[PDB]
Amino acid sequence: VEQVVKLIVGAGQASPSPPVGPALGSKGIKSMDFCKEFNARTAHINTGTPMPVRVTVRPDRSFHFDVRTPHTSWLLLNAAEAPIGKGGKRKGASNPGKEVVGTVSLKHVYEIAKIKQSELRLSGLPLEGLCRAVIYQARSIGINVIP
Amino acid sequence: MKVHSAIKKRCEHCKVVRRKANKRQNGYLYIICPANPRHKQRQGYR
Amino acid sequence: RLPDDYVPPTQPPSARPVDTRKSQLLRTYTSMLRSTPLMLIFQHNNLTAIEWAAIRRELSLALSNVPVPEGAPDITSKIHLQVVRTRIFDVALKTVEFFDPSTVEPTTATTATGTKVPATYNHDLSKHAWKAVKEATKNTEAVEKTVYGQLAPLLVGPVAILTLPSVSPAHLGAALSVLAPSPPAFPAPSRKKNPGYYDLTCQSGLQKLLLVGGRIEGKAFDYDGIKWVGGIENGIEGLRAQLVH
Amino acid sequence: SKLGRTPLSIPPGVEITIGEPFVKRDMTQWKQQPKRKITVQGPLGQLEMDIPDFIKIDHDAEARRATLSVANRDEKEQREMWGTTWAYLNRFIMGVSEGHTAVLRLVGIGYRATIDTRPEKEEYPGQQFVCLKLGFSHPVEMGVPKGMKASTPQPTRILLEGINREQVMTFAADIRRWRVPEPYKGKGIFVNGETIKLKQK
Amino acid sequence: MLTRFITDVSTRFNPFSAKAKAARLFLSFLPPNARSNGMNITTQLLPRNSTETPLLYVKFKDGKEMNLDVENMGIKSIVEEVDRHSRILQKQADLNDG
Amino acid sequence: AISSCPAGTKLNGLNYFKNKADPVALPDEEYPEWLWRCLEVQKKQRRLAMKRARAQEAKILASGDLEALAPKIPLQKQSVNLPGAVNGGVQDAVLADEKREELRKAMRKERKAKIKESNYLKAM
RNA sequence: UAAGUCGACAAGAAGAUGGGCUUGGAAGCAGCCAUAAUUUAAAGAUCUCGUAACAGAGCACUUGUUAAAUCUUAAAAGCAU
Ligand SMILES: [Mg+2]
Ligand SMILES: [Zn+2]
Repeated sequence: VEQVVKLIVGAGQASPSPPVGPALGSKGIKSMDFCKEFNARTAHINTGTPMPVRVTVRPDRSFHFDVRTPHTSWLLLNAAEAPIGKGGKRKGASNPGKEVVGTVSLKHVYEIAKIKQSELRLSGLPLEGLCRAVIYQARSIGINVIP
Repeated sequence: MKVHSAIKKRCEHCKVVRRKANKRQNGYLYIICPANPRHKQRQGYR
Repeated sequence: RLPDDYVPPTQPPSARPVDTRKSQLLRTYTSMLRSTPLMLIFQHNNLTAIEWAAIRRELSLALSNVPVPEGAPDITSKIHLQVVRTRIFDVALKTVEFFDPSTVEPTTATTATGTKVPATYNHDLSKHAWKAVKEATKNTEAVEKTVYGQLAPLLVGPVAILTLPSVSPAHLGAALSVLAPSPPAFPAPSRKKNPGYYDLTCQSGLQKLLLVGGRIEGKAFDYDGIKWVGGIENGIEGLRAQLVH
Repeated sequence: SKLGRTPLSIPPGVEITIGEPFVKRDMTQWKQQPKRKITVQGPLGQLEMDIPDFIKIDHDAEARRATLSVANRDEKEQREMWGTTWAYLNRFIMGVSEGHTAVLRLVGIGYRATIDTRPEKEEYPGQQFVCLKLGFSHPVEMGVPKGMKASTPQPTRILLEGINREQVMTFAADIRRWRVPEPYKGKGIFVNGETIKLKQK
Repeated sequence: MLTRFITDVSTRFNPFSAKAKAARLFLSFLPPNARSNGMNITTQLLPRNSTETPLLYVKFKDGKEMNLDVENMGIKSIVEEVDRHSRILQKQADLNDG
Repeated sequence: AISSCPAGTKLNGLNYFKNKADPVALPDEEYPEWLWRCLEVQKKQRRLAMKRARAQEAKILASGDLEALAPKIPLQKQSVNLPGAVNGGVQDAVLADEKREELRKAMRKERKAKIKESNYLKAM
């Protein structure tokens, strides 16, 4: 079978490291080949930005990965001006039912949906329903919406 | 095998059967399970 | 208090349970055969979720490049490649053809107050409709002559139906070239302009789809016939040419 | 039964001969039920069986089919034998023409198997004896019943063949009874792709 | 149905022909990854005006090629023959494996 | 003037590209119309209710006829033919095609309660 | 329940999204908080396994094939084991 791995890495931080090394170094594929290859794919993103990746490993250890847009949760928190938690990363609400970390306007959501539509696999869905799916997550992270 | 008076199915693969019933005895109700052999049960003594 | 004889106004006596999705879904196709003049029949062969989204993605992208100069409503989203239930959908054609609401007689109906009110049961899920299709389907050779009999052999196995709100040949060319391209009549999109078409997932999904047939204004149409329809630029222009003569 | 209604497609070469009702006198019983002797001859051999009389066979020699039916579906005795008599005839037809086969896989270090002849224990002239070395201090040898052909393409692979499935699958069960598959190393005798879920350690 | 032993399938039938119903069902039984595994498949759709006899082509990994009529035998009968030859190959592999 | 962010509000942290600037809030009118409608899905003290709530509802209710207290069967259990008519026109086609999607959400909601209920009866 | 019940078999069982928190690690599946949406033939921020954590195999659920013309499922009661 052709296994698939999920890993979150920085923009230009591609090298043997917990997020990278043990994620695929144990399977057998060439790790360093992926690091020097990920830099070419990500050469216009701010240093340190999270970058989800879906690497596919075909039989005979021939790996190929398709870069994916940043996580929506990271965009909402980064767009809601939430307080940076431990480790230098913004955190959501521990109890979304009660706590509130930030408030994002509807216009801000419209821009968050366009950046996410750049993906081909997600470019077919209408933008009318795509803005409601991100508003559906704000309730799970403790972010209210103001018109 | 656990001999009980109230045999019950413990999963989806358990089956109720009446074996050892012949012209000389009435037999017992069994709970046979190919998945887990710990689900084997019987109802009655010899 | 509501009496026993009282029946809800929006729930007349049905031929079978209405809560189930069987009869609830039958009501959907019944109105689809009347609301959609142009309908294409396809056959999906174990298409995966990611493949389905990729197939419907090219449609939304392709159907968005069609012009609307005549000012008609924005018919660019109501076109969906919906998978139907072949079994229940087979009866849909029977009802629309072998049942006529005019052949029903009104009967007294008791409201919540108990007053007798005349009411007519014409819903497709009625016991009268169920009795009409059956007695009509009893004859075999006579049914083959109708439009339904001409489409019964196509409603075998999994079948997907494409619904177009109106008969717009312009939209057909954008859909017939993405689902069942047949060059040079309907060439597929180029690679330098629509790279999403030639993808790992999309390319593996289009090969599983096959245009088995199409239905237009309640008339059977063959595969080669759909090319003649889509081949026409627009319907209004076709009528103007006949006026020059 | 939904299996008894299914006609039995008689392939070319097979010949079914339905006898007539008979009763074998049994001094121990006061009334024996009539039966019908059904002979199923073909290329590989000939099998026989005696079915109850309440089962009726509509042997269609034209289209080469034979449908079974009972005299009363409300009786539990007739419903049961309706499907059972159908399953046996199916194995006979597809056994006298194509034949039944069984494969035994011997797992375990030191397990072997060879087909030889033991005239000192021959139950009939020319009986084959499957020699099995399954770790026992003594040699295990079993004679194939009259009508079965046993062979071993490999030391750890036996291949039984016969027209009677009940006789083939019953002999394979006698061989497997010497080493039943264990859940710790998979050692044993697996019949027709049998498998066992091993343990963790 | 066992499709692992099938190399390629070439079916030619007409949609509006009631005799081709069994051919359409056969195309659906194939798994999704049949194309990725390397199995080649070609489908030819005939016009509705003139209907030609439906043709069903099957080929196994051992060079065997099967051709059956879609009219006489129903879908339940075509699945039968494909399983018989595909089953002996499964047992043949075990005998010569290990 | 219905939005809280005026024209020019800088959207903080939405440009992950290095050679680019954060998005700028565009005019309110230029924004599409659906954004202003996608917010439709957002949903002793007890003694005060019985004294007021229990009395007011009974007044507006006017329990003298059986038409206000009717069952009001949900859409997911009705049998009346949807607004579908042959050769009705594009105006009727889209309208008929909108109810077929409306009943879709009705059945979709029924499965959540059932799927959530079956899971509850297995994890007691 | 021929609008194919029941059973079996074939495929599917998605996406926003590793929900947020916690944790060395928590990705449906240790635990806490939330669980209006979206798109679909259908798909619980998740019912049983599995992983150090991912992956993976099943279920709810969805389509198709086979196939019943007194033959589905459950309850209560009577007599038995
Ligand atoms: Mg979580
Ligand atoms: Zn069990």
